[PDB]
Amino acid sequence: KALSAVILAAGKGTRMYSDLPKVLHTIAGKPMVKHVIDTAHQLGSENIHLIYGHGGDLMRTHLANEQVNWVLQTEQLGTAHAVQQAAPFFKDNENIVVLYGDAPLITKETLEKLIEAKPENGIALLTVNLDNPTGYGRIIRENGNVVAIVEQKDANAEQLNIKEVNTGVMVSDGASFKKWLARVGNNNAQGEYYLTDLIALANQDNCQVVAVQATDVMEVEGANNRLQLAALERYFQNKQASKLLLEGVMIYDPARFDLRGTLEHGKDVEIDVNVIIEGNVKLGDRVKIGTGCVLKNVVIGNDVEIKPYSVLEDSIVGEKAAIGPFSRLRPGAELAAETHVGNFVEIKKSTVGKGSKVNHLTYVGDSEIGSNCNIGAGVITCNYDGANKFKTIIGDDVFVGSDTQLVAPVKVANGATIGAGTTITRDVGENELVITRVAQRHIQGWQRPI
Amino acid sequence: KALSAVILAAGKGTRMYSDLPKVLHTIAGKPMVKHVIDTAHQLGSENIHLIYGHGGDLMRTHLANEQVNWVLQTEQLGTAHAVQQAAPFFKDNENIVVLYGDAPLITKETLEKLIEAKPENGIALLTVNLDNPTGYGRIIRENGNVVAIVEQKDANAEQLNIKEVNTGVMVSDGASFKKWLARVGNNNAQGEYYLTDLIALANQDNCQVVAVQATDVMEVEGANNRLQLAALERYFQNKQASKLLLEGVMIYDPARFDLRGTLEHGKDVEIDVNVIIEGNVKLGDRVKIGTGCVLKNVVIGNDVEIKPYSVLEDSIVGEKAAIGPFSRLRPGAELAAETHVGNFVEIKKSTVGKGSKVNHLTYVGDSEIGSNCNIGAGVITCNYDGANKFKTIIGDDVFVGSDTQLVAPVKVANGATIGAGTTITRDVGENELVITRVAQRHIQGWQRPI
Amino acid sequence: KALSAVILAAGKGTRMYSDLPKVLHTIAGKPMVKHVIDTAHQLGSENIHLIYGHGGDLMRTHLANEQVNWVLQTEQLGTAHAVQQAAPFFKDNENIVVLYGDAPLITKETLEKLIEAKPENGIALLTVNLDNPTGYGRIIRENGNVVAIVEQKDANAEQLNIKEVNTGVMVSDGASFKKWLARVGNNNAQGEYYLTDLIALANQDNCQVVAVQATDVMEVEGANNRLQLAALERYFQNKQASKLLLEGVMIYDPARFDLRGTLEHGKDVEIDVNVIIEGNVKLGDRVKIGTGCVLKNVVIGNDVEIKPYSVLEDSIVGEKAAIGPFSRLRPGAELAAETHVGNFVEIKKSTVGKGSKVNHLTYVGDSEIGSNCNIGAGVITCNYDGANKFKTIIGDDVFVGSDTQLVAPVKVANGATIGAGTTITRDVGENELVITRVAQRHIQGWQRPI
Ligand SMILES: O=c1ccn([C@@H]2O[C@H](COP(=O)(O)OP(=O)(O)O)[C@@H](O)[C@H]2O)c(=O)[nH]1
Ligand SMILES: O=c1ccn([C@@H]2O[C@H](COP(=O)(O)OP(=O)(O)O)[C@@H](O)[C@H]2O)c(=O)[nH]1
Ligand SMILES: O=c1ccn([C@@H]2O[C@H](COP(=O)(O)OP(=O)(O)O)[C@@H](O)[C@H]2O)c(=O)[nH]1
Repeated sequence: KALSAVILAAGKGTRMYSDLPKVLHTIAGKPMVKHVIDTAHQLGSENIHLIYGHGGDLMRTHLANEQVNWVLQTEQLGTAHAVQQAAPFFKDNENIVVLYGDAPLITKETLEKLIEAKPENGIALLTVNLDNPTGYGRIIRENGNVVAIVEQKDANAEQLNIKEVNTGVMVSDGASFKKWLARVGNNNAQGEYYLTDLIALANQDNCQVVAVQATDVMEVEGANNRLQLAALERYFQNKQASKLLLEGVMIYDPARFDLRGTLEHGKDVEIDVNVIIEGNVKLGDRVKIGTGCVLKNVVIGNDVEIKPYSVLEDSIVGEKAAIGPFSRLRPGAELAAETHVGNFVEIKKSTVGKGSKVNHLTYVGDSEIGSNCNIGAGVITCNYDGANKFKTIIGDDVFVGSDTQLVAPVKVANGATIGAGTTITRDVGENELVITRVAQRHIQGWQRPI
Repeated sequence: KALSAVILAAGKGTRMYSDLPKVLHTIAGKPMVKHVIDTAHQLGSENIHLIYGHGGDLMRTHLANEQVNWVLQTEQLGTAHAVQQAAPFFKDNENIVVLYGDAPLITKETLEKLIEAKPENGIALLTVNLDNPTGYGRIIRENGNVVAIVEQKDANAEQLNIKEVNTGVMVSDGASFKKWLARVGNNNAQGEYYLTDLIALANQDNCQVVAVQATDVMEVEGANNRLQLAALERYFQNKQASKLLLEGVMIYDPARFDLRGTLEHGKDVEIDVNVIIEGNVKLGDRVKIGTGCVLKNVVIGNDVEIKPYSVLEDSIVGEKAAIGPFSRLRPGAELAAETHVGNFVEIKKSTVGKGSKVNHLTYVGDSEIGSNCNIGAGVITCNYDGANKFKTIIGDDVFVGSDTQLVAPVKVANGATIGAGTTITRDVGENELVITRVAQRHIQGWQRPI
Repeated sequence: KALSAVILAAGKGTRMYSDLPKVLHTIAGKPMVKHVIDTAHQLGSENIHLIYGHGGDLMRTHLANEQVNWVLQTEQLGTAHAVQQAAPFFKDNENIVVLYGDAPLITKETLEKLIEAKPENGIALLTVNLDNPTGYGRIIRENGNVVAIVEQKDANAEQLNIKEVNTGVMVSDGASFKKWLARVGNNNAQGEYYLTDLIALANQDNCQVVAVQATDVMEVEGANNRLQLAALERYFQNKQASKLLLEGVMIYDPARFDLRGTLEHGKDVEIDVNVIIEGNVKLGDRVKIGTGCVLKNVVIGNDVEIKPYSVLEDSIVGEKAAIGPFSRLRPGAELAAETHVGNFVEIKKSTVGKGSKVNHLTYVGDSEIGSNCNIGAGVITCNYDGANKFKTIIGDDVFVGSDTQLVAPVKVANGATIGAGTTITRDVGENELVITRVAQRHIQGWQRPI
């Protein structure tokens, strides 16, 4: 049958000591709640009801494009109250899964098992075994079913030794949820309406609740502060690196690797220590990435080596190119096949054609550079002091001597040669040689201050 | 009552294989013994008696400014002999705490508990529970008190199973110390005067010794070699990162973060992987620090982003500034609000005014730069071949074209404009435009070597 | 007696998802099989028989210089079949040790113990204790000897609780190997000839097999995929760092240190976090290496500091030199004593004499620079657009002003002085001063676009 999710995300997250609400803090570059939304979506959820409250405006700006129903909870009166806000929208004969915006590691696989174990008119409850279950509600199994969740303070001596514990995530049909939610009270020490009580209420109705154990404890772990969040971060990154290693990516140290988005890869890819991969990154076969590199939203072709401490963003690099070390590719950098970019070089919004080299101490911006060019050390494309930023066009087989200033807008045609120390403001024609006539003063017998 | 400390710090530290004495090796940028001195001071110690010996001159030069009594021990005849060197200076009615210069992680909190548990005319002894207590003296409790410390070789079968062990740190009043120290002998396999024997001597006098367990084993851990020291280092750094995360600093990976000094922070600060913080550093609200950055003795204002692989020392950065990546701020760099410093830029002992930008391949040194200036790529402030290093003064709203050499001493007044490839040796007046007249030779039909 | 080894290295390594065969994947920069070959050699092996098959051509190109007998196995019919390929070459009265090319961490020390425990006409079998020995063959000891290796599916209830397990590495004399190998069959579920069966066959012959336990479990660990290989990598690096720390090298974080070759060191060497050491590296006394540095095939003299994010390859640095941060030394960089190389500087195949400084934004290539020179910011050695790359020679006590282009081939004699913004194409004589005569246009009353 159909499925919809409810995600609880209204918390202030006081112990984060932040102006952001609790669930907006990121894991692997994405808000915690966004992980849960994505998981709900790939689970097959028709509707996703987002219970929000604190930091309302920030939730809306940061998650403006998410396909969710925005259910604003004016008061935090408990998890049952929270879910009941969305209940008017539950279809009677759809399954409903309840998830927490601050527990982002929960997997689609675990949740499929939960949904599959839900008996008709009943509940599937996700549990977890802890080594020290102190403070948490114990699962009481009478036969194969859950008959009670006994809280720490109520449990007897032998019930305290039970390791199986309630996570609060559960699945039931929409009609059941509407019926049971209306029956939960707040007669307890905290004065709150607990979703937990649905288990007692189901048992009162002679309905079954089946437990499904989570495989990984970390899956159901929430974050109430930044220390806990950093532990979730490390577990997530290590799991991402492990999956890539098992797919054939050589990661020299998985504890020193960060993926903050998606990585598509060929075979025999090598990624050295302390690399960060952000946004959508695609690497072809036998790409090698040296230590300290940062790649954000790039496509890298087969057989390219990126040497240490290169930073690349929104760029494309063709096959057999060599980049780094200490290279910077800014947005719109498009490097063709067999190009060379070297140390202390910055390339911004420019195309560089096949075989061309830019190997030292150079800024190229808003330029088209053709094939088999040689851009010398210390070359700079610049503009006049004016308004907008104009383009430099360099054809094929051009030599640009070191320390040349190319003053946009300007064109240098095929086969041109420019001498070192030149200032180019006028168009250079095909096979034109431009050299600077320097005037120098030579003084003989000049003794330096020892 | 009053308190003074004794710190044992005379050891050669042979297994460090160093020209330094044992306690001078650093943890988090500070000598091990300096940690212990600081802890003693914040505990409220009136006097700190530093027992030193090996590497005497180095101890004095490296710790010249420490408020301690320098007690030179000519021979290392045991811990009791060491403490007795300082005993002539103990006030009869002050408490005395004994600490070890090579066990730097001991906390003020643990030591306050120790002092508080000391019975009158007695001793409080700090103990620790080990899982494998082999080699260490076992604590024998008769009722609530310690009646013996039984060494490995003397213990019977059941005493070997005792996990509680002697750390050697203790507190007693000064008169007791003077009396008992004079009674310790050296009749043992090692021929040494052990401070350990004070426990037996106290029990002989019908005086109480109360045990206080250390909460963390690592607290009382010493370092006899650099492997052990590296473990202390990692435990200290992880504990520092944990405290910051709990205060609301987002540290992406606490295992890849190093603090070597003090950090003051606002809210919503983000610190990426592999950052090093040294000396005294202050970060305002929502400062973001990219991967690989090194910050030593800097003040960073609200809302600044420091992009990857930036190194900053002895510098100030105003609010909403953007630094990096690959930027270098050397001592005396003062950047106003809303400034921009970019890749492969070095700024040394210079002020840069509000809104000004220095975005590529530039050295600025000994300069004052005003507000809303545009310093082009490849700009260099330099000096004549002479003696001292003179100043470059640039006013407000100045444009300095790329690859311009500013030759100090020189002034460029408000609103001036300098063209690319210029050499500035003479003062530039207000609203003055300076452009270089290049002479170029153009040769048509120059065929390049294919 | 004499010894020879057999190394099994024919596997395809399917779960690596690589075009390389299994044993060519690297640990610490060296193929797994190369580790095992080296260990065999230092064990004293006269012959090393390398059983190879898959990726045959790649094995030959990558290991062309290894002193091994190349034994090509056309079909993988089991470990006994593999070893029997080399058996015609076993000397009757030499010991033979069998090792696996995909288990590279096995030590010479463990293997010496194995060889020493081998009884005459018998076998020494290397075993290991696992906490979960499921799937592995259990060692059955009758008295002091091994009488059977019982596989998972054959073991009874109490045999399943045995933790001691078969590793497959063993030692026997050559005649025994020839005799027993010819008797192993393939009547089992997998239809393979197992080397394991030698233990049964020895017991049939009334020959002794003695077990030798491995001290470290990781020693005998193989890698079937890149996740397992990364774990071997981390264990190896941590063990290398631990050995160096125990020798007196201060490594701030051994979990953030990589050695990929050999390191020779003096005393009081300090290596900060995230350093990579490759090839053969030699560091003198009190060398300090800042964070992020990469050193490949370099010799560093006493008392040099290398500041953060410096990359050095195939270079020599004399004593008291200061390098970095952000410095690049390319192959053939030879820096004398007391030199200074600064940020965003690249030095390639050049000698730089004592006291000379190159501190910013500079490329020096194919040059000889004398002693006490001052190479200014923005200096570049370049060539004409021609064929090969010519040399720049700079004598002693030369001042080269900032942004000077040195156009090879060219010589600058002792004591010369070159002004900023100069283009040098002609030889400069001793004590010659060369300054550029600029022509500038000054326009007063030029108002900038606000
Ligand atoms: O009325 C509520 C109660 C809770 N929550 C959120 O649901 C999650 C778990 O609720 P619980 O009371 O079981 O744990 P706590 O919030 O006390 O840590 C937290 O992120 C809460 O902020 C909510 O959105 N509305
Ligand atoms: O006469 C002494 C004996 C010891 N110590 C120092 O006190 C610490 C602990 O002394 P112990 O004999 O219990 O351990 P060991 O020095 O044998 O490791 C070490 O740093 C010693 O160098 C000292 O300064 N003077
Ligand atoms: O006929 C063979 C059988 C195995 N091996 C290699 O020897 C090692 C261990 O052999 P085993 O069958 O015990 O483990 P598996 O290869 O099944 O992981 C592996 O690297 C194999 O590729 C080999 O070279 N020839």
